Amino acid sequence: EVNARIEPFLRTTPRPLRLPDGPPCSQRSKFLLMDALKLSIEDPSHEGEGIP
Amino acid sequence: EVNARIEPFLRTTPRPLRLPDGPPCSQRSKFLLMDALKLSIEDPSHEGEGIP
Repeated sequence: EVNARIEPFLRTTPRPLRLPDGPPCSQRSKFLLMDALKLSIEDPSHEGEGIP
Repeated sequence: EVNARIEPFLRTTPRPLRLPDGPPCSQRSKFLLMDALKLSIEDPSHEGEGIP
C-alpha cells in the first residue's frame, strides 16, 4: 500500500481551476492606475532635481 | 543810436555752432544701453507678477 502508482495525465484529466464566490474584489494598490489624473506644467529652462 | 536795424539773414550769414574742446565726454546713463548684456530664461506656464 506504500507505493508511487502513476495516474497518467491525458488531454481529459485536467479540469479548469475553481475561482472563489463572494462579493466583488476591491482596488488595493497604493495609488490610482488607469483612473489617475494629473495637473501638468511644461518646465523647460530649469532642468534637473528641483523642489517638489 | 537807439534803433532795431535789421541785419538780413542770407544763405551765407549763419556759421556752424562751435562745440567745446577738452577730453572726450563720458557715459552718465544709470544702466548700460547698447553695451548691456542679459541672462534670459523662458518662463511660459507661470504668467503674471512673480518674484524678481
